[PDB]
Amino acid sequence: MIQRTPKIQVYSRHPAENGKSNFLNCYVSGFHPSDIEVDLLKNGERIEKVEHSDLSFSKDWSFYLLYYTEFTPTEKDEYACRVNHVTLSQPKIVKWDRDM
Amino acid sequence: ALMPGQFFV
Amino acid sequence: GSHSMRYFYTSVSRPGLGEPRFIIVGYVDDTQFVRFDSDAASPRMEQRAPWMGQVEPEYWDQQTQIAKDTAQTFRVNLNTALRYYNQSAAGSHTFQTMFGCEVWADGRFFHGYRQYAYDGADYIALNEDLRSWTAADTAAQNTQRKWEAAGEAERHRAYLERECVEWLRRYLEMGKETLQRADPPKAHVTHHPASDREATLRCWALGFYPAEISLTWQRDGEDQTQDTELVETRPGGDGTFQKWAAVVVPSGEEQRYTCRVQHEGLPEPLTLTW
Repeated sequence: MIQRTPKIQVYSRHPAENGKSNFLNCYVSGFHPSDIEVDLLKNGERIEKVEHSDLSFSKDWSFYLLYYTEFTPTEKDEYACRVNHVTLSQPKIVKWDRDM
Repeated sequence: ALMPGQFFV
Repeated sequence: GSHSMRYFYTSVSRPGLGEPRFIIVGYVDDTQFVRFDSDAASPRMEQRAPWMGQVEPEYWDQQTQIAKDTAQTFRVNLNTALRYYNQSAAGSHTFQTMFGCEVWADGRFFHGYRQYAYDGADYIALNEDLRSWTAADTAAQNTQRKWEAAGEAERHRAYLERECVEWLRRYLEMGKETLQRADPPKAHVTHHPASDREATLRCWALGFYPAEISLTWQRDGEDQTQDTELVETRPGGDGTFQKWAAVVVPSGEEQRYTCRVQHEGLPEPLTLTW
């Protein structure tokens, strides 16, 4: 068996503007096998409404998924993506940074 | 579209 | 440019917990147009692009049937692989295929392909002549012998060269208003200090379709790619794509650096500065 650890990018659909609605994206790719757990967090707490794209994969066979939710950024609210996978010893948490 | 037809390894 | 229709099957066993899961996604270029997910009481092939409303209703019934049958053969294939590789029934495993056809802008066929993977590694592949196979290992040689004896390559070539191409052309026409209008990137650069001596310039390209793009930083007009951080192209979630390229520069030096944005929806390449 091959096992590949997921890559993780957290970002918004459009450039963040405080008080304007947007989409919070967490894009996991390059992983194998396909079982994976992805949570989006608002100030450390799981966001209930989260959806994701259909499971697909790339030329090297590794899978990718987009998880996303509608959100309205503010200045104090911190957002993050939490990913768990067999290749990881503990959940990996990537924080949202509106500058990338 | 897919067409009928199956391939057993 | 060119165009493609591509399908991706995934089959995952779950010992102890019932039947394998089985998922099909189908793409024209960089837009998904169908899906099938066996995790339903009554699973259906489902549209994933709105222009797919133009098909006859029988399409969904016929495609649903083929999805369901393909799911069954992959549940047999998962079991067969356990025999080939002398693995136990205890653990979950993965089968995957991908296949598609490619077409010039005028609709002329020029490439088809078909590949299989087991547990994330190459299993067997249709060679580029579309008449012979390459098995990754002795396990897969079983399948190579089987499929050679049964002339399966010819059935693969039949679909890839004819029905694949015909349907691809029909979907391209069906979705011309989106599939064939390239959305150019909306680009801009941003400024964030690194040191009190240094600063990072990030070149953003947002909302573009299709996904292929060229994002480069030049200093004094010549490319700077051993100092550029370049994230992988990522989906916007609305069917568009995103990318950014960044470079660290000494303070004051910003006007030396330029960002070159090449994309098929741009009449000519964009050049931007801070």
